[PDB]
This record gives sequence, C-alpha cells and structure tokens, in this order.
Amino acid sequence: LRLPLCFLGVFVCYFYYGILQEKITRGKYQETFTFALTLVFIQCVINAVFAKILIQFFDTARVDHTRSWLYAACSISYLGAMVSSNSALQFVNYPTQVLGKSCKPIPVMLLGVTLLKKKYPLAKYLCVLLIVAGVALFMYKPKKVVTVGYGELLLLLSLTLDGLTGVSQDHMRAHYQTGSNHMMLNINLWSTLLLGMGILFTGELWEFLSFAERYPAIIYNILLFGLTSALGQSFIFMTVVYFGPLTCSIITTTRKFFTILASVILFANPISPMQWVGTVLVFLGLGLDAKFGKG
Ligand SMILES: Nc1ncnc2c1ncn2[C@@H]1O[C@H](COP(=O)(O)OP(=O)(O)NP(=O)(O)O)[C@@H](O)[C@H]1O
Repeated sequence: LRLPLCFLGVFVCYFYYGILQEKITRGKYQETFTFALTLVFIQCVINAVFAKILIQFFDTARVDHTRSWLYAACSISYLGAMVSSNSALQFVNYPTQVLGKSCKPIPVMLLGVTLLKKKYPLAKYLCVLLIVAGVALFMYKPKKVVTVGYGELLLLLSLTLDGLTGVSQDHMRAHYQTGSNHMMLNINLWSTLLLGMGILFTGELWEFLSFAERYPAIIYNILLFGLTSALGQSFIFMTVVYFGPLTCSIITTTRKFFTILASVILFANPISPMQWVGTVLVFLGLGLDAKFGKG
C-alpha cells in the first residue's frame, strides 16, 4: 500500500493556496484589497459544501453527541481569529504573517497552564525559549534603534482567539467524544451563517460588486483559493486518520517553511541575513516538541 498521496496531496495544494493568498492580498491593483470578510466567507462556504459531499461517502453509524452551543462558541472564536488574521495583511508583510501565525502552541500552552491547570516537564520551558528567541530576533530590531505597527496588534488578537478555539476544541473532544468531520462541518455552518448575518449589516457586500466591477480579474483567483483551501482541508482530514496525528505537525511545519522560501523567492520580498536565520531557529523549535515530548 504505497501512500505518496499523503505527502503530495497536502503539500502541493496548500502551496498553491499560500501562493494564491499572497497574490490576491498584496496585489498591486490604485485600490488596495481592504475587503477581508468576503474571501473568508467564500472559503468557509466552499469548505462546508466539500465537507458535506465528503461525509456523504464515509461512515454513517456515528451519531453526533456534541451539543449545539459549543459549536456556536467555537465558530465565533474561529471566524474571529481568521478574520483578524486576514485583515492584518494591509499593514504587515506576508512572511511576517505566516511566521507569527505559525507559533500556535504558545497561546494554547499559556492558556492551558493558567486555566486548565496542566503540567508539562521542561518542554513548555525549553522549546519556548527557542521559539521566543527566534520571533523576537526576526521581527524585532536589535534595540529598536535601526508605536508598534497596528498589524502586530491584530496578529496578537488573532493568536489569542485561535488559542481560545483550540482549548474549546480540546474540551468538546475530551468531555463530549466528538468526531473530526462532524466538528468541522458544524463549525463551518455556524461560522458562515454568522459571517453572512454580520456582513449584510456592515453595508459592504451590497457595495462589493462595484469593486468587482472595477477589476473583473478578481473572481477566478478567489474561487481557486477557496477550492484549494477546501481540498486541503479534506486531504488533511484523510491523512490524520492514518499514521496518527503526529504526522500533521511535521507536515504543516515543512509546508510553512517551503511557503516562506517560495514567498521570499517569487515576490522579491527583501530580507536581511541576520533576520534570515531567525525563521530557521523558530521553525526548528516548532515541531521539535512533537518529535520529542509532545505538548
Ligand atoms: N486533527 C487535526 N489535525 C490537524 N489539523 C486539523 C485537525 N482537525 C482540524 N484541523 C485543521 O487543519 C488545519 C491545519 O493547518 P494549520 O492552520 O497549519 O494548523 P496547524 O496546527 O498549524 N497544522 P496541524 O498540526 O496539522 O493542525 C487547521 O485549519 C486545523 O483547524
């Protein structure tokens, strides 16, 4: 049973996803792409329909034991995190976003330690040193010699909301014995409903066609971005059931490092050497916990 599709499928698709996301966000159209909610709405609905058409061809005996409200709260947290992350690209540069967003464990770790009252032996005190050193050497100058950018605040709030969603997921999985496809399916429906409800009130989507009228070449790319996102979500779901979940961490780390490399190469984003070694340090620490002492 050769399974090369476990690597290629989740690698090439997410690589195209990242390249498209960078293309349509920082594209020098002049009217910058200030709209951050429409694309996440489209992505959510596309991935939801793909989830339905996928579960239709999978096991049916499973019965969703999860209650309604937990999915709703997890959906608000998840959609808020995604919206805040995407809206921040107007200030910061792409490589900084994909690096900062990648340090997911630290928010979850601190939230669990302060709230869940957990314990981790010399693992959340050792790899954290490498992670924080890398982050605080890459984006930061030596001594602020050569108010912080508002995008950093948005990224920090995104990390906080993402940690909240993660802890919520952990609870609904442990104490309620939820599944994998059902969870993502329900949270997607709730998130898209809430996003649409808010959007119609915001008075922007009614005004969003005119922007499309200005540049008719912003429809195919966004559709492809949604399609690849949904395909990648389905592929990662299919992987996680095989070889356990530990492979997912290494897969994502490799994908994000190659995404950094492609971003710096293709789009000519300047980077300094002393800065450049910053990303490798944080990436090495990231996933090292998964390889040794998962936590
Ligand atoms: N059991 C799972 N394992 C991995 N990813 C999952 C799982 N369940 C849901 N996902 C989603 O799969 C995506 C993984 O991509 P990513 O945004 O990089 O998260 P990640 O934690 O950094 N990578 P990963 O360790 O595989 O979850 C996210 O959108 C997760 O919400």
